[PDB]
Amino acid sequence: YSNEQEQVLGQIVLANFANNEGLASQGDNVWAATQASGVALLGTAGSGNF
Amino acid sequence: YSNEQEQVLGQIVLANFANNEGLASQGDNVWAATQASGVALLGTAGSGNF
Repeated sequence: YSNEQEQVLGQIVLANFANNEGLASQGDNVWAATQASGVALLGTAGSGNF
Repeated sequence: YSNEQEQVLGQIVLANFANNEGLASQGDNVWAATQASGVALLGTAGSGNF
């Protein structure tokens, strides 16, 4: 900002699957979860597996 | 003045920053204090760090 400060406006989540190789492609450059893919398992980009 | 007298009319202040090379240039022969430069620290031209 113009008072020489900084403010967060949110952060970006990522997601990791228990298995790749099984996501269904959905037109544009996007995939969708399927059976034999795994549920979402969201997280942040700092630590963990991301 | 006309009657062989002297009169003060002001005094020029100087500024001295905690760090140079953070000052962003602003067009003319002119800088602008911002983050990674510091607060102004006004002073006089007599002595001190000036």
